[PDB]
Amino acid sequence: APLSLPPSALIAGVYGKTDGERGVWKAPANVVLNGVSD
Amino acid sequence: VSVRVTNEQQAELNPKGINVIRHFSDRGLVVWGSRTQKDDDDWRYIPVRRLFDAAERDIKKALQPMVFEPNSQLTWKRVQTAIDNYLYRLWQQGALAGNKAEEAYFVRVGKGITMTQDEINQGKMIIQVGMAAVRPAEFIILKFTQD
Amino acid sequence: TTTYPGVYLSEDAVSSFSVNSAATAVPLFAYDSENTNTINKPIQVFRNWAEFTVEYPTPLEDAFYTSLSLWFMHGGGKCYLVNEANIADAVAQYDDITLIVAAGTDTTTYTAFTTVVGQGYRIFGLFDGPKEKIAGTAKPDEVMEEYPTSPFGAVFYPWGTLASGAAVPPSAIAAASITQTDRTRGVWKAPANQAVNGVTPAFAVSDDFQGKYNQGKALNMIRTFSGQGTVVWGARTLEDSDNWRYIPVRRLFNAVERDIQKSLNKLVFEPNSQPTWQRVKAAVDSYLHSLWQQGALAGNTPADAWFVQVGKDLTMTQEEINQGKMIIKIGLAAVRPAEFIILQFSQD
Amino acid sequence: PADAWFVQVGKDLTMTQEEINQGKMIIKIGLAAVRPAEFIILQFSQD
Amino acid sequence: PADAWFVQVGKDLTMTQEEINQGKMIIKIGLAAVRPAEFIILQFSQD
Repeated sequence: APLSLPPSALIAGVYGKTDGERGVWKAPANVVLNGVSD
Repeated sequence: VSVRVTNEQQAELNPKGINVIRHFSDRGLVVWGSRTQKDDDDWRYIPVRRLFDAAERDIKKALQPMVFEPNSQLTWKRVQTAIDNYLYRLWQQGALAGNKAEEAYFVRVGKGITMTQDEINQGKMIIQVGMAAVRPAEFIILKFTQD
Repeated sequence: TTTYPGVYLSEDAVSSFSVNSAATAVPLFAYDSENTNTINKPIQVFRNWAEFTVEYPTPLEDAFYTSLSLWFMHGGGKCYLVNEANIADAVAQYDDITLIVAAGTDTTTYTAFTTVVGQGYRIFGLFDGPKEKIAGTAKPDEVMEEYPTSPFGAVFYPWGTLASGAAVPPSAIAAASITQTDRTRGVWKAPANQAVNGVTPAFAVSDDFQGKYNQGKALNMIRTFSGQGTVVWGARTLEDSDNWRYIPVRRLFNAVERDIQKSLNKLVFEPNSQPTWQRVKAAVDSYLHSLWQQGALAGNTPADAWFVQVGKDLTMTQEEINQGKMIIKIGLAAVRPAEFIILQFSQD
Repeated sequence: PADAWFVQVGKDLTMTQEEINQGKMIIKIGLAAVRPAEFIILQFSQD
Repeated sequence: PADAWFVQVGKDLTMTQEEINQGKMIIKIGLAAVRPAEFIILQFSQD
């Protein structure tokens, strides 16, 4: 059985890509979650 | 191949870009399609991705011997030239899609341009360089006319 | 970050963007729920003639079997087949539907057609006509209140008969004329004089019975001439207003926005600043300029043919920028068919 | 024989910069063929 | 090289008359040296 997970962990890592290339002043929305089932 | 693919589901799989091994009668098996995953017009093609990936790794390996030299002006013109003579050799062998003008590179390293005074004190250099790669030619369209 | 000494490198942040053209023809058909010689599966997906024959090995006489056999025989492509209770679901999912034709269904089809118009899915259906033989003695209007008045659709009366087999509903005949049109020369030209093959109309209508059914609504008869035969005739939608007539001028605006709306989904949540406004303005008009040389929309000095504007105080002032909105407006003048050709002689 | 046909391919006469980025390579050639002399009429005069 | 350094010595730009009577001879020179290029960042683009 697949276990659930509160998404506050892996959503911190997606703030680490947006400030890399685009900077702080870009809202992270169109970024794609990297590795999940559903 | 394990499963035989046909042209009517090639139309579906060529977007959401994934490639395909095809079978032909006269020449046998052949690879087909050269598209990467994410589909903005920045990098949709394998060679345009792999051209920028190889041009960076050769200049980054040779700037590593000069990484603590002073930030004066005679260092700037010696770096800007050794990058200029690298893209020009690569231009005249048919890899940068520019016309018979020079417009394939604008490498500049000056102090008035591309920098200013206050990031010299937290020792930096800025290399603004840019190319114009070549795209593969697929979807050849004829459009015959009468006149 | 700049933690340790060494050689760092960055790349570009954002690149260019542009719109991709179209598909222009993906129809879903009208199955019948009470039908027996068929599968109980509501939604079928057919891609070409090959799997249609292995699914249906025997030639039948039903209205849907005579409709898909007329679609594929004039070219055709990826077409769907849904029952008449699930149009409102199938359009909202498959994201490429253009035509809703009626294969001999009227009563429950007109409700499901105007449903998906109510959410604004930007679709264009097309309907059937009355069954047989308007006598023409009187009554020009009472055959026309059973049809939902909207700028989407036509009726295509005369009920071609398909002299090989049984009858064909005229939605299939009209849908075959669009297929060999957009493949040949664009979508802005009307499915109007391109001939169909293998279908003869059951009736011979007139020259003047077209005349009293050309105003108000848009009977759009199917009439056979000498030389060219069994051709369609007349491209008119249901209203008579000077903005929305002429079926090709509807499908031009219907397909010039389903490619912009498909492309701008990867540009939301982008910073509403000055380098954005000069990039969308420089990306839209580079698509219209490719569409002006092809003869789709008419006008010299191509600043006169269209206009695009986006800014800070011409539109979307400071307070609605703080709410996040980014509003634009573009306007363009399309072409219209030369339905009437009058010519004057003189002496000079 | 520049009048009999024409061939053209380029960067701004056809296939501008944005549709080069989509990969397309479009050309156009046009030529005028021959036609049979199905009807032969001939005129006599006096000069 | 007037921008690289400066040297100045005088009677009223520096060391006015009363501190000349005490014997002092004050000067000031200022110059801008070089600094190492400790961090090298490089940016690619398309133009």
